[PDB]
Amino acid sequence: SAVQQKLAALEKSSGGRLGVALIDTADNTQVLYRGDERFPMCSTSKVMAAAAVLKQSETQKQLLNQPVEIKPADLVNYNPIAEKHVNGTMTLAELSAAALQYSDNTAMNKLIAQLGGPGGVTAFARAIGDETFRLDRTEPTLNTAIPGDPRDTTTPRAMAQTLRQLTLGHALGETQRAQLVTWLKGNTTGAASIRAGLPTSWTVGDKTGSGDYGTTNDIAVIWPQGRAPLVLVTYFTQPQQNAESRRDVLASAARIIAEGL
Repeated sequence: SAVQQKLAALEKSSGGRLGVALIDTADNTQVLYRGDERFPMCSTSKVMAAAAVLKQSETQKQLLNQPVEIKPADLVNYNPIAEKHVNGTMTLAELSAAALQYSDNTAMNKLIAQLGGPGGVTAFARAIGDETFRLDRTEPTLNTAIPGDPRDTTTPRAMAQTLRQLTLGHALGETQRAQLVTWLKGNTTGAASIRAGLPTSWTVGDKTGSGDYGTTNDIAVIWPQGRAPLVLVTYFTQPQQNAESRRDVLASAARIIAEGL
């Protein structure tokens, strides 16, 4: 296909390895590039942890209001929001918003702890039918992105199907799904990634991720006007441990996808 040829050309120009999955909810058609290869998720995994806590809140109806203590020992490498509340508390809702909209790593670790460890996040993926996702570590070591290492990876196809189920499907209850959508639409870290390759008119909710080996990721739900929504996953990683991030590759992949509508 023409889109597959342009994505291959983009990958060749970039020097790395690119993975893309698009789901068009209009006809349930899919476009895949390296769709079944594993990529390190980095912070895109935060969506699964937040969704797992939302699922718990279907039965524990005030869970999201539960205060959680932030102590100095809890702070890791990147904690833009949690730092503002050290020696105080944040609710699970506030921690979920911080993990999703600012990529706060302390917030992610608190969500992992609430779920009983990485195995609790992976279990939620299995419960909604994702047999590919695996979360093995906490922050910040889940971002090592070592070539060939299966820890903390998924495939573009699997993450696109899961993100569709969580945001447009019924894997979560109605209030929970609406909350997740609201959080994703309010992300602050995504301006230079998928969003930058799409019409300024389209509404996007996304979660970025970055890590070692120049790993640069973004997963998005896209609402074009007068048209069914799309789900787009773009993963990118590079051969040198110290490579720079390449958000422009993700923007270019989105632009190529959008050309073909």
